[PDB]
Amino acid sequence: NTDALLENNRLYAGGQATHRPGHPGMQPIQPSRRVAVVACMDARLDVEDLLGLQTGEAHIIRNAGGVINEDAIRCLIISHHLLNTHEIILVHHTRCGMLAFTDDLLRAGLEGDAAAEKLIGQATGRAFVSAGKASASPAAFQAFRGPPEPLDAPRSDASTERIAADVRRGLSIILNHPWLPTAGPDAITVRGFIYDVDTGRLEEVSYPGPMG
Amino acid sequence: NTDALLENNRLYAGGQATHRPGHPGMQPIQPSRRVAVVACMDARLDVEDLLGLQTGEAHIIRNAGGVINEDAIRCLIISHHLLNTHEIILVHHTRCGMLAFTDDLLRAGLEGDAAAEKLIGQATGRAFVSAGKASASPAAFQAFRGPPEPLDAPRSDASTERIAADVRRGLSIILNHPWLPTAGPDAITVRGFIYDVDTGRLEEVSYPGPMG
Amino acid sequence: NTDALLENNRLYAGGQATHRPGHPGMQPIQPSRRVAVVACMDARLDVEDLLGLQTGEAHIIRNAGGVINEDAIRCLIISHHLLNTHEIILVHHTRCGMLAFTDDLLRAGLEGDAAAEKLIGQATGRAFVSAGKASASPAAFQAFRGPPEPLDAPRSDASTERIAADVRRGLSIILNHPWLPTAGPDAITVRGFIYDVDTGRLEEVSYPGPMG
Amino acid sequence: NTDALLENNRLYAGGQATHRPGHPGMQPIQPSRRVAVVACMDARLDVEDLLGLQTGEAHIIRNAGGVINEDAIRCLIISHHLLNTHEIILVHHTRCGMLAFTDDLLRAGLEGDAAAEKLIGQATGRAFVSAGKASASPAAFQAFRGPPEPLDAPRSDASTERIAADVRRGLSIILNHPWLPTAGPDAITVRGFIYDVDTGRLEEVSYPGPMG
Ligand code: NA
Ligand code: NA
Ligand SMILES: [Zn+2]
Ligand SMILES: [Zn+2]
Ligand SMILES: [Zn+2]
Ligand SMILES: [Zn+2]
Repeated sequence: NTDALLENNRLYAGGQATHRPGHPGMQPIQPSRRVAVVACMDARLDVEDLLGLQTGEAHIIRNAGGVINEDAIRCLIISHHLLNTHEIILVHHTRCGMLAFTDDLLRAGLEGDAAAEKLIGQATGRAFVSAGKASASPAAFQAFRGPPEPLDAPRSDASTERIAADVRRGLSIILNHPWLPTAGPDAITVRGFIYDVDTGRLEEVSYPGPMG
Repeated sequence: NTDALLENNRLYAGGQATHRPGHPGMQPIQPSRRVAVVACMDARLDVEDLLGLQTGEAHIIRNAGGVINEDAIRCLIISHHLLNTHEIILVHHTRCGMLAFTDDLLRAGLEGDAAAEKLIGQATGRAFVSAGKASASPAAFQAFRGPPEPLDAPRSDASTERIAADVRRGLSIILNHPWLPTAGPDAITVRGFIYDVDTGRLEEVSYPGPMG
Repeated sequence: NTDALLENNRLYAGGQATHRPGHPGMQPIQPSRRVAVVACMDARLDVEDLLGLQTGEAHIIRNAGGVINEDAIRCLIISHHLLNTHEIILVHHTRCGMLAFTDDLLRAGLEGDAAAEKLIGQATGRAFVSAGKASASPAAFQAFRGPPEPLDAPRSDASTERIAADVRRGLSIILNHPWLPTAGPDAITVRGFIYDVDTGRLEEVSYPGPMG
Repeated sequence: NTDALLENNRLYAGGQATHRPGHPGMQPIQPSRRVAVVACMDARLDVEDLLGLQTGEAHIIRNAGGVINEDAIRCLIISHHLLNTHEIILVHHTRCGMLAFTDDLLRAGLEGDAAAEKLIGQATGRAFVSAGKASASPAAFQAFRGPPEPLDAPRSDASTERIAADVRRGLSIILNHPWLPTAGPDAITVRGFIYDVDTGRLEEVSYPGPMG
């Protein structure tokens, strides 16, 4: 399925759309392409559009970063074991917000550290206001490994490898989770990509490789 | 923003699309409509299409059920505090898979209970195969409260209220989480809906109301 | 180490204590017996006392039920990989509160369902008062599989097997988690028990076996 | 209850024990002192001993660091709402392992980064061996804020304030969690302490104050 989606993405990058934006009528719950995609929530990604998926073809799982965390695994388990998908595509992307902050800064700002509160405003260009209380949850914001770059910075080699390392960790999480079959007759297959938000083109991430 | 999106959805339901499926070119990370949408991963939902959002306008957060769990809160915190959104829309939907199983059945099937394994096959119409091992994570599959109905069953009053109760719980989670400002000068506003996958039309969920 | 602790427990059950309750003076952080124990928080368990451990000998990890959940795994990973333990003992126990409620009842009572609120009072014999709001966390209360029995009910065959099944699931979680080595030259070994709070005696749980 | 426990701790520090280490016979599940204690799993802490609690008097919740995380909240909710406790004591302690590593180092070592693997061996003085795979869980190891000190280093002002800040964050988590009543007629009260493992004496942490 997926090389065909990469060709749809080549068209998309070149200025030709493939997704049909109208309502498809009544459909069954099982994704017809037997695919699940995990992508960032970033507004610049329309996952169906950039892959040329049609409505009804794939599960679309999206969170901050497109990270493979506990919820992503919950989703993938349901997708495969209950709803019959057997392929997974990861779509991280360039200029991702998860490159631009650290867990501890945001935590401290929310808790009420005045320095962290000020620093987050400086990093974001908005008037961040502390909650002034601590929380146990969420336990982790899952910012990408590495020191932060400016928010929405243009691409670079260094940031591409930081994004790619996060993709590789997600591939390893899926390929070693006890409740996802990625070998034998019920197996799932998985590939990971980085979407360039400015060009519209996907590039594939190597696996195995370094993971953060 | 949102009543305009409901009008786009009225068009969508009636057979007229509003989302433009081509690449929009270079854009900034901040969602231009300052909106975050949390929806189910169900393949029959194209969130941008059914709301008439354009690429670049909204964060799109999607998981099994569109539930407000720890990851959804992680996403919303980033969306608002770092990326300046201030409105949230919840889109649960009809014929959702989260109406059709229970946490304990799926857990036991994955663990290797032969009865549960067989029962999940009967419920799903696929050859479910146990992992044969236990896992601590995910801690909860977050199936909707109430006894399970058949997978992909047509709408009913009872199931509409089960979906609506889950939407109300998600609204309450957001409106009482320590790290989401939903009052005062940094506040976020939130509304919840059920998307009818067969008609293409949204219906709004009342709040406050019963929560499961 | 552990058969010696079982002999200390035989003494304890018979009315002879082995733990020394005074301060042992300065000690190193590494547990001297290279053991970690995971037990219920139940007030009737003094883990050091019932095993005849001395202060400084073992990590003592305790939560509601003694369940192997994400935090228990966090603890065990630190215990072994950083602090050199290589044996794990699970101590579930009789008359455990985790036999007496269900996740959904407590959730609904906390959310504000008036029926659930009343029912929890009836089950607990205390004036339970709803919080009147929903929360994403904790995602699961981890009550033992099976229908609830009365709070603090005396032992039975049925409840012993419900406790034992939870112990077996915890053993399977540990023995299949990606980040706990339970084979090869860095391996950890693990055994599981039920502590009888009334007699003071441990009984060992079979493994492999049914897991809930 | 708690000032009496502090006097028992003064005796303990001075070389006089108060906890009785034998089996107390049959007891009810409700902690008789209506207290829950959250402490580190560190082997040098025997919580009942250092507070002079008797078996049956208090819930004893223990994890790496004594941190207030999602599981600690799960435990406290059960403790109060089902089992009638209404006081909480936090016991962090000196020379805690959570002062000596960072989440990202341990994650990377477990994932298989050879540099991180080597560095963890150097920090711990043991032969740390990578798992060679990624995991989504545990999402956070919850090392204390601040740069790492040597494992099991002697006390200092700087490390005392790092421990105290973690205690204050835990107090704030409890005092702002939606499902713990810490005001009104069902309220819980809470105090936080640092246990000196070398002297045996507790010292109380100020609240409100800085939180990491
Ligand atoms: Na779309
Ligand atoms: Na003890
Ligand atoms: Zn992103
Ligand atoms: Zn759904
Ligand atoms: Zn128990
Ligand atoms: Zn410690």
